[PDB]
Amino acid sequence: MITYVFPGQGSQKQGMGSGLFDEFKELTDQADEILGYSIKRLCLENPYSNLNKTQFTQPALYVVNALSYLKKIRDEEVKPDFVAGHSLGEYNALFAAEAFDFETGLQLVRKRGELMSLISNGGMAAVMGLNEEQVAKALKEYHLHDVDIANVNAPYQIVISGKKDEIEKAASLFETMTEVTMVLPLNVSGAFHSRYMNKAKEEFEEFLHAFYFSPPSIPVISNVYAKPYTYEFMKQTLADQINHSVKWTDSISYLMKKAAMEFEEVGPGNVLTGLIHRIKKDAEAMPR
Ligand SMILES: [Br-]
Ligand SMILES: [Br-]
Ligand SMILES: [Cl-]
Ligand SMILES: [Cl-]
Repeated sequence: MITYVFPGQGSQKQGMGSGLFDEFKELTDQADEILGYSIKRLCLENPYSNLNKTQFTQPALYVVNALSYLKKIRDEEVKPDFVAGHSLGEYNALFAAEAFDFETGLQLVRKRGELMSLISNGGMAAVMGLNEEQVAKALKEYHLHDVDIANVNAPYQIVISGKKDEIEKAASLFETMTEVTMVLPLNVSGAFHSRYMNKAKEEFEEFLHAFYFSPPSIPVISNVYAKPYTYEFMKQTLADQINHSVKWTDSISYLMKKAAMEFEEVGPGNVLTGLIHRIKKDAEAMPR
């Protein structure tokens, strides 16, 4: 079996999508019409560092990941058995599973990036060396009560999120723990995937009711539940993703439990492939 995984924030890169925009001129056109600016020039020229501003990052990755997928299935004449994507990438999983049409997905990611671009006074940090339960127990033991787990990315790679002062305290606490080897601050100024996103999630949820969705043709493993999307809950699960943790390791472990599972990262970079490598190697280790 094969799963296609689609990357999110941090995998954008000037030069992303080179060749694809001219090869899919119909869809490139459709994206420029919606956005009001050239998606190709944003990606290949990165005017004014715009690729690293979320209101533009999210359309840019969604378009490059979508055209990457269309190129790959056309050249290989195969579709994947399952799809998933990390944060923003879940919109590209839903596009591959025909849950909405190309233009619809772009309007959703444009709105998502606008809402997230207005969030301030937050921070997120990637803690390396503790597993999910150890970070949850530490936030309790050490009274970091206003910090949330935002991503569970690899067996020992957890992202925490909260207001900026509380995240700097929590990062420094984690740096004193025995098994923590690095705490890296993420390039964001909002507490994404946390309780501080509750108002943005309510706004986005209401927004989704104007759009048109269809039952997936490929199962989409959701970030909120690490189980397939169902049609009647698709808008609630997509909105829920904004204020809940991304359960990436449980998503990939549910796919591996099926048996011989291949993963292919579709879009720029190799971030998800690196996470999957650590999830597979950890699954081969026994308890002690
Ligand atoms: Br091009
Ligand atoms: Br790891
Ligand atoms: Cl982003
Ligand atoms: Cl669902």
